[PDB]
Amino acid sequence: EIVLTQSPGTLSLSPGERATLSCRASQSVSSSYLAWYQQKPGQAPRLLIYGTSNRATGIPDRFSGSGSGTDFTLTVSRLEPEDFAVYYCQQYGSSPCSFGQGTKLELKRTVAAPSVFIFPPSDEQLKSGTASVVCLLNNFYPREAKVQWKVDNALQSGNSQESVTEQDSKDSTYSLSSTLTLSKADYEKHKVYACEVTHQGLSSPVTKSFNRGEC
Amino acid sequence: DKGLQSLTLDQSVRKNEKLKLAAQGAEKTYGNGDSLNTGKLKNDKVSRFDFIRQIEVDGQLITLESGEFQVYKQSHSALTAFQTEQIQDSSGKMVAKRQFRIGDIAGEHTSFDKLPEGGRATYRGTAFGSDDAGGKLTYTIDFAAKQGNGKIEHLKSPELNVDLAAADIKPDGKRHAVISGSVLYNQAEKGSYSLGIFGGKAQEVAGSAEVKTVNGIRHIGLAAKQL
Amino acid sequence: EVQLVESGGGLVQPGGSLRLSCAASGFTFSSYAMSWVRQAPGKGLEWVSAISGSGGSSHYTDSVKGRFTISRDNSKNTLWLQMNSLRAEDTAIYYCAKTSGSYYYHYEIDVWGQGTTVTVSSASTKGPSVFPLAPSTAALGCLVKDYFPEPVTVSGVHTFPAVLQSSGLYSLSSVVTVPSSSCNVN
Ligand SMILES: [Cl-]
Ligand SMILES: [Cl-]
Repeated sequence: EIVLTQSPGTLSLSPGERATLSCRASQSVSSSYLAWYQQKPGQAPRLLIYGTSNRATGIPDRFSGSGSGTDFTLTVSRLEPEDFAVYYCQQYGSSPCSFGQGTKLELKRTVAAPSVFIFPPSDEQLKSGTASVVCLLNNFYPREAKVQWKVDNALQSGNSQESVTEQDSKDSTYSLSSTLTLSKADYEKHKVYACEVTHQGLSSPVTKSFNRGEC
Repeated sequence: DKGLQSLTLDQSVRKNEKLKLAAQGAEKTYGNGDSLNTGKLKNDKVSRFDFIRQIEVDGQLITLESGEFQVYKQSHSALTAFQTEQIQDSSGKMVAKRQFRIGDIAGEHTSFDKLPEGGRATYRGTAFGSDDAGGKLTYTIDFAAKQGNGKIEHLKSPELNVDLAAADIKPDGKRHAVISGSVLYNQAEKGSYSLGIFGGKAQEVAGSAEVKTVNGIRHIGLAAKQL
Repeated sequence: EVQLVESGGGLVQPGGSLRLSCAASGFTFSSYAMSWVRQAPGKGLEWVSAISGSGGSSHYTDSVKGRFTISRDNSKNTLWLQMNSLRAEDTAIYYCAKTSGSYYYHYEIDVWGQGTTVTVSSASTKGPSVFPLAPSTAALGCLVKDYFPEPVTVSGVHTFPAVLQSSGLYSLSSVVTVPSSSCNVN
């Protein structure tokens, strides 16, 4: 029931930099019984290093491992784009076997501003008795962004859900949806709908709005 | 609950080695000289455990061997055996390799000087080798002559169903009755066998055979009892 | 080649039961301990259970001790996980895993399967009502709302992960930028 604590939780680094991933055990673990796994999104994990320092069949020399006692380290001397993924340390020398919580290696790039868009509800949905209002933030880096909903200039709370894409395979940008969910009644009793987006790529917050029934 | 109640592990785990056995949700650790509780195991059958062997090197526990551990228990004798599945490469690295060997042979050894001075005993029991616990050992001791002979039948590998040639009961350095002799297959020397005699009344024999085969030397655990 | 193919996952309700299967190929099955490892949506890897190469020893995370039963068939190159009394938290992708040796621990997972998804909930298969997200250099999309269990298909383009709505149904949008003067879903 050893606990493995990986630090940092997220690590943002440029290709060609050196990466140091850390795994800290709640008690000593033998070097013979510590491994590292790599997992890319929508893929199963893959064995990377076994026995603290042994590369597995098909793993480049770029990847190296070291450690002993309660402290282990994975090193990617020069990061290829293919290496940006989640890494997991696992101890298998005591029962139950345990995995740390993972370290996500993010591909750092130059700031890109969100192209903000807003979508009113369709009329079919104003029939099921609910209205969904969508605010899209498209192709933006870094992932850090705030989206505020306002209905007739009243700041909304608890009625919106966000979903963010994985870092793109080409641009290394993120895309985010914010979905306001309100009753068809509340939708038909209010005129201005607005999503305000704050992003490092923007000198001031961007607002997109529509007026219900107009346009 | 039944005897043989306890086997000293000596051959099966060497000094400073660590032997772990697993069966179902149980796991037990043993060092040289420690006792295996055979009391709860089924008499006249092969009991099965998974095992791993470990040692400390340069301050870290490493693996030396993993696989299956077998125990054949009689009332006054038992023997252990190992089916390896992985073994140290030569380099701090395991490699797949399947080999079979006899571990400890133990029990209430019969004294040579207290053997039956006359009569004929017929022992019936089991011969077991790699992936095959189904063999049948018959052995006969003529205490008048202090000779024994026998044979192995019904192992899946036909080159293992050998004859255990007539051989003498001698005392070893502990004054225990043992038999060392030759193995024959189709009238040809094809290795050797060893048996100790066990029980105050010579009720049992237990030992092993080493049989020459085209695939190399093959080991067979042997145990039998009188009615 | 060394391949591990999971099957048997799907949707059940709380208290229900699923029998995971994993078809092994490309190695000497009986020589290797095998394990199940799971991954709850958006979380880390959690070790579930393991069984020795011979099938004679087994162990489980206490979470599933009593509820789950691992087993194998060394004659048919098959690993099983019997999941009885399933619960909400058992929802996850379950990976079959081959370790590098016979003992149920002390060996690393050297091969992973593709994963079989398990969902435990009361929600019933429903279907996707696909709304337009029409344009006002532009942007246009579809709102795939209130749909069965995961997943849904949608064919520059950004298909968003699904969000579990306070209802229990999933919802996502697929958006596509396209020139200003210019939804293959399910
Ligand atoms: Cl409010
Ligand atoms: Cl045990």
